[PDB]
Amino acid sequence: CSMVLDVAFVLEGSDKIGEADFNRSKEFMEEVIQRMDVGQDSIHVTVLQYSYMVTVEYPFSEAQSKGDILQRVREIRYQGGNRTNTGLALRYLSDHSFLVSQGDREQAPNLVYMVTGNPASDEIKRLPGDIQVVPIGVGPNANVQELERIGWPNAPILIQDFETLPREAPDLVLQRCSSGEGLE
Ligand SMILES: [Ca+2]
Repeated sequence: CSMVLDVAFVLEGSDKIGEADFNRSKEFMEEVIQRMDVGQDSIHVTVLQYSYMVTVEYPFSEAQSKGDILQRVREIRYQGGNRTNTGLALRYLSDHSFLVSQGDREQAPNLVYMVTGNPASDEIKRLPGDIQVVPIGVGPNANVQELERIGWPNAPILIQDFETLPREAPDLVLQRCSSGEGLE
């Protein structure tokens, strides 16, 4: 995927995810960022981790070089929160992450890859259409219909488990990134 795109990665870092699976989410995300043409004139990356609260791990406003992002990604500490505050994470995207004041490029399309393995603990609202969310529902505990609603028009990328996530999802994520749509 090589394009002007403001990509958000939203990783659930809840206790229900656990550090191991979150590290797999990180590794998936790293792989995606690695595959993506991340650069100042191309793909911009914001990284959010959420559980109880949302951490902007990397805002769009910070240096948009693959190296800087990937290194901050490696530095992302699993928060292990007791909630899956997906709605809050989504609100961060709409009301923070994708604000021009936070480094969002107004003319760049907005794409969110939200890795979640659990139902939202909180109220979820489908984001304004200008923020495209591709929910990555990982594991059997993903609330798929919730993800479908959050995701619309994007079909959730359903991954059987977090072990498979870094293996299978990057391809799907980058396909989605490049084409603007999910497969079939
Ligand atoms: Ca944008």
